[PDB]
Amino acid sequence: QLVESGGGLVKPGTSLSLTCKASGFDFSDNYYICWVRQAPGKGLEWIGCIFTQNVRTYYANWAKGRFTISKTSSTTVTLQMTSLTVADTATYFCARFSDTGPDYGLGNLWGPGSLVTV
Amino acid sequence: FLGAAGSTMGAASMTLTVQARNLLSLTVWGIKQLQARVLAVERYLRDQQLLGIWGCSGKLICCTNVPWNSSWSNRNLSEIWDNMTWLQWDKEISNYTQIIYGLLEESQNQQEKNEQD
Amino acid sequence: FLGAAGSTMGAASMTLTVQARNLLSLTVWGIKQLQARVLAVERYLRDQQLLGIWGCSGKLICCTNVPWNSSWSNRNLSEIWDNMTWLQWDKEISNYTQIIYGLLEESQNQQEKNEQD
Amino acid sequence: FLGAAGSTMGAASMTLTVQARNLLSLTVWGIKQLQARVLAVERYLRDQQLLGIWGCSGKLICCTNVPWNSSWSNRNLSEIWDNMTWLQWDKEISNYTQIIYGLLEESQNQQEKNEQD
Amino acid sequence: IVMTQTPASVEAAVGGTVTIKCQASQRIGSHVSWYQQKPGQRPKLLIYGASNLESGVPSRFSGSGSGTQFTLTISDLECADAATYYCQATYDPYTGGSYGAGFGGGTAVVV
Amino acid sequence: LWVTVYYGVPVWKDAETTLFCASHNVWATHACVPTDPNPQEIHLENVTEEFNMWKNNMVEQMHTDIISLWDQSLKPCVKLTPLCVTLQCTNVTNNITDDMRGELKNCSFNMTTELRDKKQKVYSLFYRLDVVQIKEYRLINCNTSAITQACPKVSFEPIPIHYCAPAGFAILKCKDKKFNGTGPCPSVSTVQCTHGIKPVVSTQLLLNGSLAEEEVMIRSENITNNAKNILVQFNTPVQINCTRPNNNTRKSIRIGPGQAFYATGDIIGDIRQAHCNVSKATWNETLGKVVKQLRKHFGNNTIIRFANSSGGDLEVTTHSFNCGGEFFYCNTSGLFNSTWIDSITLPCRIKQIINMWQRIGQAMYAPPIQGVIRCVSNITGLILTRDTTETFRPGGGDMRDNWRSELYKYKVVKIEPLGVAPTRCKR
Ligand SMILES: *[C@@H]1O[C@H](CO)[C@@H](O[C@@H]2O[C@H](CO)[C@@H](O[C@@H]3O[C@H](CO)[C@@H](O)[C@H](O)[C@@H]3O)[C@H](O)[C@H]2NC(C)=O)[C@H](O)[C@H]1NC(C)=O
Ligand SMILES: *[C@@H]1O[C@H](CO)[C@@H](O[C@@H]2O[C@H](CO)[C@@H](O)[C@H](O)[C@H]2NC(C)=O)[C@H](O)[C@H]1NC(C)=O
Ligand SMILES: *[C@@H]1O[C@H](CO)[C@@H](O[C@@H]2O[C@H](CO)[C@@H](O)[C@H](O)[C@H]2NC(C)=O)[C@H](O)[C@H]1NC(C)=O
Ligand SMILES: *[C@@H]1O[C@H](CO)[C@@H](O[C@@H]2O[C@H](CO)[C@@H](O)[C@H](O)[C@H]2NC(C)=O)[C@H](O)[C@H]1NC(C)=O
Ligand SMILES: *[C@@H]1O[C@H](CO)[C@@H](O[C@@H]2O[C@H](CO)[C@@H](O)[C@H](O)[C@H]2NC(C)=O)[C@H](O)[C@H]1NC(C)=O
Ligand SMILES: *[C@@H]1O[C@H](CO)[C@@H](O[C@@H]2O[C@H](CO)[C@@H](O)[C@H](O)[C@H]2NC(C)=O)[C@H](O)[C@H]1NC(C)=O
Ligand SMILES: *[C@@H]1O[C@H](CO)[C@@H](O[C@@H]2O[C@H](CO)[C@@H](O)[C@H](O)[C@H]2NC(C)=O)[C@H](O)[C@H]1NC(C)=O
Ligand SMILES: *[C@@H]1O[C@H](CO)[C@@H](O)[C@H](O)[C@H]1NC(C)=O
Ligand SMILES: *[C@@H]1O[C@H](CO)[C@@H](O)[C@H](O)[C@H]1NC(C)=O
Ligand SMILES: *[C@@H]1O[C@H](CO)[C@@H](O)[C@H](O)[C@H]1NC(C)=O
Ligand SMILES: *[C@@H]1O[C@H](CO)[C@@H](O)[C@H](O)[C@H]1NC(C)=O
Ligand SMILES: *[C@@H]1O[C@H](CO)[C@@H](O)[C@H](O)[C@H]1NC(C)=O
Ligand SMILES: *[C@@H]1O[C@H](CO)[C@@H](O)[C@H](O)[C@H]1NC(C)=O
Ligand SMILES: *[C@@H]1O[C@H](CO)[C@@H](O)[C@H](O)[C@H]1NC(C)=O
Ligand SMILES: *[C@@H]1O[C@H](CO)[C@@H](O)[C@H](O)[C@H]1NC(C)=O
Ligand SMILES: *[C@@H]1O[C@H](CO)[C@@H](O)[C@H](O)[C@H]1NC(C)=O
Repeated sequence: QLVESGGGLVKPGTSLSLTCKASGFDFSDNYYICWVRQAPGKGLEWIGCIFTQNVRTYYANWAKGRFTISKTSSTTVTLQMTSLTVADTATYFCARFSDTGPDYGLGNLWGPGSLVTV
Repeated sequence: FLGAAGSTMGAASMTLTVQARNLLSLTVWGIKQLQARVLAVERYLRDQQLLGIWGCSGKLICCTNVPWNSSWSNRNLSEIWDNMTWLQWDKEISNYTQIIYGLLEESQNQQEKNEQD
Repeated sequence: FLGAAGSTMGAASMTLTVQARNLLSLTVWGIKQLQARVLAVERYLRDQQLLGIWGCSGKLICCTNVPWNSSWSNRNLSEIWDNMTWLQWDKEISNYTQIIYGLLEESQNQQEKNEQD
Repeated sequence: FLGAAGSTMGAASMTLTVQARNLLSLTVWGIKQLQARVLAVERYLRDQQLLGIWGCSGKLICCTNVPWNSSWSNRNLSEIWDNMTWLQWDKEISNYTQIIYGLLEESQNQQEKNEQD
Repeated sequence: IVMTQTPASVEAAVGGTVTIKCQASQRIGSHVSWYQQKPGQRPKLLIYGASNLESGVPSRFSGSGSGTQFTLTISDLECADAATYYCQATYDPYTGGSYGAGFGGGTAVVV
Repeated sequence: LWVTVYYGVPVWKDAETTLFCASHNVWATHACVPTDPNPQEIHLENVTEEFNMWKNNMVEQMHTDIISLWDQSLKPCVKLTPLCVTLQCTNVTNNITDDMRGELKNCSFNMTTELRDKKQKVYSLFYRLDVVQIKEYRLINCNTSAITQACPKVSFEPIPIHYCAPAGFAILKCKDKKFNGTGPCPSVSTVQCTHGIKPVVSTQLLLNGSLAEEEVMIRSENITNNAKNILVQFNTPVQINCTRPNNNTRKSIRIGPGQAFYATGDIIGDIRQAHCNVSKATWNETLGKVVKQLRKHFGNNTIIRFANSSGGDLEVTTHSFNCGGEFFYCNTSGLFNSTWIDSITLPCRIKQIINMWQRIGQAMYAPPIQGVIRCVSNITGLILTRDTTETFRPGGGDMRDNWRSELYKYKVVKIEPLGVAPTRCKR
């Protein structure tokens, strides 16, 4: 149901806003939406997360000052890159982490992702 | 300023200068401050008196003349200094505190003084 | 917890760990407790300060650099340590306390420090 | 009882036994005395705690393991001990107090203990 | 800011068993999830916490762990069930939040 | 091996000590230790510790100190004993709406002047909730307790305070999202002082507190035991706008040498009823979240019904709201009216004779405030009680259950720096 967009080939030194939407869902529920990166040939890397009822965010230390996360429409979120370099070429995914017991660990809804090439 | 943050006794024994300093550091909220200051002083002095009587004054680490009695523990030093949190250790031998302290006092009064004069 | 119970100075000098510990150990009966706690602390610290300045800190028995002046007594050590109660002794030389204490301070400041630096 | 009366650091370092003792020495003028006694005790103990942690307890003069960093002064010992009033000296290097004190604590905890055990 | 993974690469015969292991730099209770990523695809969730499978996940997948030591056992390996497996800390011991907070892995499981 | 003594060991045990206040207002006191502008928080890696908000003695200290301050601050004020006189009193009808008929009365009486041999005839407009019919009226509590007016210069604003441990002690904070009232949590940090807590006094709806960060939290002892209160902490605020629309004036009446009574004066403009406006859509979403979380303990298909209130006195059945120094008792019905399987206007009453922490034996008179009051607050949580279908309704109780909602994160411990371990060394 999560669908990423805003990707494509961009030039080094620019900024970039990626977005995704939840088709069929309002985000006004107990959810975390997280952005995860995967450069080709590499494993999955955490960028940061947004809690949607109360907008609060958390970031990977490496991402601080490079990425910001925000919510816009009730059904959409965005990831904004403050600058891009060639090392940031990667697949980007948004995913929803649902509520189980003491843990919002139900990372079972992932979008297909989108590619960003720099 | 506290340790025992996953810090086993070996590592924990090296942070003693921090925890050792935060021990001293007529309205409703007036008289209470006076009472609280007196309490902080009282606790500080009680610990200093024990270090004094055992000959550990001025030290963070103090080796003494009291041998370790095996009835006090079920572990090797190679097990506790590397695997146990200071906090866990203190709980495990808490019921022997008064034994050790009495032995430490005798180990000074007699062994280092009555027998040295 | 007190001695001097027929205990001559020799024997009495060995019980010092007990007497040394019982020194520290807005209603009508409220404010009085606060005042009493402060008094107990004050006395404790005054004695510790004297031991500190004389170089006797941390010890129950302290030999110093001040020679005994015969003008202070009319007895041999062989007479007082075996026949006199600590309490009797303290009364007999009470009028020289301030002399001895001043000498003890000089015996440190100069002899163990200004002359050692 | 105070010095720094034209007394340069050399001479001033010898009068320490006097200044070191005058540190400890529900009506309107009732509660105030209780509060004042508590304050006097508090200051005394804070200085004693620092001497303890630096290994200077029981001493008036304490040589340590911290080297003098030349960034802390613009004078030779031959100039300050003979020409400067203790009071002038303390003002001239007052902004380095916290540096020196932190170094003094490490110079004990590690150098005299963690490395000696 | 918590997980590391160590096996790197493992090969097995069809019908065999492999295991992989992760460690946490900080104690995180039972808060470790596991993922299966096939080449060219978004990842699939296999495990919620150290001991709980997601419905739809074959019973041949199982695991356990606590504190800082976590493992995944994959038995009865099916032919061509090749994937990269990952660990995620779902608990952040510093901020107190309980959400995916640090991810890592790489197993190259080939059958 | 030999005994080695270590000093400054990082060991702590549970403890109860008094706490310091750190930070003219009735509670602020202005005799607190200035706070640290750059306070430290020290994270403890690999530390799991047990907290219990229902047995937390910090709650008891907040309660005891705030009550003691209430009296220390309001004790040296003018007594109103001379007003316990038969009053002659009739209804205010000159310019009122229907909602206010019988709400205000124009009372007049014979009272002491600066000289004890002379009397004056004075009047004041009283709220219905402050008088008892014997046209002859008595003030409420002239048959129960002495009434003292609050000093007009004293502010009742809930200015926050911080609690600080004495040296030798520390406060542990549970930094754990989704942590309920009791049990161990894996995320602990050490602080010397607490976050600032506003001494807000209210019933039924908790105002201007902290918010939950991930989900609405439902904290209670037992849950299944319906004799206990449920504290519900919202993760989002609900904004509530309260007003007292009448433009009031006040009079200063000497009641003898050195003292004066603050009487109400005349009303400027028309007379309307006080009320609070709760945003409607916001309130509906907020309860939907509360319900989804309540179901975790009652069943996924269990009906959750919200009722207005139990029967009882104003302190129980209405919302208690103190703003500007004025005391409001709001209807709080229509907010809790659903089964779960614009703005809401809450009519509100005003009362000047207050019996609060000391339920009997003492009363305080709230002097009038001139002009018009508008007050905007954050609803941060609910106090609920419980009765196929579960029924919940607004509750109340002593203030301790409201104040503990800001202290559930803290525990007081003592430091025990001296201890031993076996080593391969000897003296
Ligand atoms: C919840 O928090 C809000 C925000 O702090 C509190 O509102 C504040 O209430 C005070 C007292 O009524 C207002 O102060 C007064 O302002 C007028 C001028 O408009 C002045 O003449 C008075 O002497 C007094 O200083 C303050 O302005 C107001 N703040 C805002 C932003 O409106 C509210 O009272 C708290 N809720 C509860 C129940 O305590
Ligand atoms: C009280 O005084 C008597 C003597 O007047 C002490 O009795 C003697 O004590 C010594 C040991 O120091 C023994 O060797 C003698 O045999 C005892 N004399 C007799 C007649 O028994 C007595 O010890 C003193 N009390 C205390 C507590 O020291
Ligand atoms: C005040 O300062 C004067 C100098 O400016 C000091 O006087 C000299 O002291 C030394 C001993 O340290 C003597 O040898 C000199 O002969 C003195 N000079 C003169 C002109 O007499 C004086 O001692 C200082 N005061 C104090 C108390 O130290
Ligand atoms: C919390 O516990 C973990 C182990 O359960 C500690 O992590 C190890 O620390 C040692 C150093 O003492 C390293 O050599 C290991 O590589 C670490 N393990 C892992 C998986 O990274 C951790 O240090 C403890 N926390 C603290 C503050 O001591
Ligand atoms: C009601 O809640 C809002 C949201 O938490 C409060 O506004 C925030 O206040 C903090 C400072 O404490 C600021 O850093 C945020 O930027 C503010 N956020 C927004 C959206 O304004 C507001 O102060 C609360 N009102 C009351 C009376 O407590
Ligand atoms: C409570 O009062 C606030 C203002 O203090 C109201 O919010 C404002 O509404 C107007 C439109 O009428 C907007 O232009 C302002 O920008 C809003 N201000 C803020 C801070 O949001 C709010 O609607 C009132 N609530 C209720 C239930 O009546
Ligand atoms: C809770 O709501 C019910 C239903 O409205 C109240 O019962 C009656 O409500 C009508 C108005 O619709 C009043 O005119 C009656 O006087 C109410 N009955 C009684 C016995 O008072 C009920 O009172 C409400 N409870 C509370 C505490 O507000
Ligand atoms: C109250 O009564 C007085 C006369 O004693 C009158 O002047 C005043 O207008 C009345 N006030 C109201 C609100 O009726
Ligand atoms: C005052 O209020 C009572 C109660 O509603 C009513 O019976 C009485 O008639 C009213 N008096 C006047 C003058 O309106
Ligand atoms: C004041 O006292 C007189 C005594 O004759 C009485 O008639 C009158 O009603 C009283 N007035 C008030 C307002 O109580
Ligand atoms: C005061 O009068 C009211 C009349 O309703 C009564 O209920 C109350 O009990 C009385 N107070 C006392 C202390 O008797
Ligand atoms: C709080 O959580 C613990 C488990 O960590 C559980 O045993 C306890 O019952 C919970 N409290 C309530 C009121 O349900
Ligand atoms: C409540 O809403 C009404 C309109 O329905 C408005 O006239 C009134 O002023 C509002 N009150 C407050 C306190 O916002
Ligand atoms: C609240 O208002 C309703 C009218 O909708 C009324 O019937 C009820 O008695 C009022 N409740 C309280 C506690 O004042
Ligand atoms: C509760 O809802 C009914 C409609 O189902 C409405 O008639 C009633 O007035 C509401 N109660 C309150 C207190 O608003
Ligand atoms: C409030 O929730 C109920 C279901 O419990 C729904 O029928 C109603 O339309 C909702 N109202 C608003 C304003 O969202």
